Amino acid sequence: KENPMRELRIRKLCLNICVGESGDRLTRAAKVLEQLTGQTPVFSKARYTVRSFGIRRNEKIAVHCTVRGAKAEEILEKGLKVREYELRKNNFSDTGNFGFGIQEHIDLGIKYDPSIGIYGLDFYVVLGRPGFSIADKKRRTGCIGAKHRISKEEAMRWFQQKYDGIILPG
RNA sequence: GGGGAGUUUGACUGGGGCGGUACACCUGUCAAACGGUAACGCAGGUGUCCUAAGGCGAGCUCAGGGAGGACAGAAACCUC
Ligand SMILES: [Mg+2]
Ligand SMILES: [Mg+2]
Repeated sequence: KENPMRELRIRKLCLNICVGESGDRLTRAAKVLEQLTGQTPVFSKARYTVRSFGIRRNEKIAVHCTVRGAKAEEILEKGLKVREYELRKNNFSDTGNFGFGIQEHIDLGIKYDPSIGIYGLDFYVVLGRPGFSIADKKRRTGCIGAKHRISKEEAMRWFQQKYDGIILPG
C-alpha cells in the first residue's frame, strides 16, 4: 500500500545567472531571464571583495529568480529536453534536491537577439513533500521528522520514473 | 632695545639627572569568595566617533561546516 499524499512533488525551481560584473551585460541577462520566467528577477550583490575575479563589495553581479507550480514544471521540462533527460549520479544532493546547468539559453525556446548576446544559466529544483511548510511557517515551526524527508535514492527513483530519464554513472 | 631692571625656570622618583607618567580617566588581575586595599606591579585602552552607529515599529538570523549547480577553481552567485 501507500499514503496517497506522502508522494513527491517539486516545490520550487530556481534559475540563476552569475555574470561577475555589473552593467549592460547584467541588465541584458536580467532581460533574458525575465523573458524566460515570465516575471521580474532580482539582483544579488557581491558578499565580499576579491580582485582575482575583479569584483568588489556590494555590486550586483548575478540575477536570479524562483518559480513554483505550472511554470516551474514547464521550465524544467524545457531544461530536461535540452539535456535530453540525462543526468549523473553526482548531480543529486544528499537532501533530495538536484539541478544542472545550460551553457546557452536560446536552445530551450528563446529567440536569438544579437543585442542581448548569449548567456548560460543554472537550473536547480528542490523536491518537496506535502507538509514541508512546517519547517518554515511562522506560528509553530518544527522539523519534518525522519521518515518524511527525501533522500538521494528517492529523488533518483522519482526522476527516473516520472520523467523516464536515465541516470548515467559518473 | 639683555645696554639695563625685576622675576621665574612644576611634581613624582629605590639619591639626583636622563628615561618614563605610575599626574585626569577606563577594563582584567594583583586582592587573601561583601566592599575597600600598595609599588616606576602585570596585560591593555582614552582626549575620539555617530542625522545615525540616536528613538520607536515590523520582518529576518549570525560564524562556521556538509552536499549539490555552465564557464566557476581553494575562494564570485543560487539551493537544501
Ligand atoms: Mg637680566
Ligand atoms: Mg575577603
